[PDB]
Amino acid sequence: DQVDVKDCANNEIKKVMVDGCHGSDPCIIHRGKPFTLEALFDANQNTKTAKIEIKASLDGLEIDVPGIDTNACHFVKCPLVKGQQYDIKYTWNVPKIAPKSENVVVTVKLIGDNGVLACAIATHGKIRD
Repeated sequence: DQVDVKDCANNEIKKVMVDGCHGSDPCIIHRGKPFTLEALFDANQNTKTAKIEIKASLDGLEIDVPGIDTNACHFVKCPLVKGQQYDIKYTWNVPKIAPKSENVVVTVKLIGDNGVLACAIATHGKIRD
């Protein structure tokens, strides 16, 4: 299933779904399931450059993206422009993790040179429900 995250790509994403978490509202998530927020997109701009701003903190899966890739190329391709397809993502091998995480923050965004290619924000979140 998917959620109601505040996606913000150009306007052509092919699929945006998180396995448990809830979008829009304070993404509450579940424990015991592989929570994996998704948000594919199809390069529709025109720039061989690629940036990024992903930042997801999980209960034992603190995924962060501090200027890691040189240009959003460590995960996908670097040149997005309107001649490439994507399939980024962010899974989470989920054991049990108990209820409520020490804290959560799901953010994201892909930026080329014409306009933010993709984007998705959950705004905080509290595992449990």
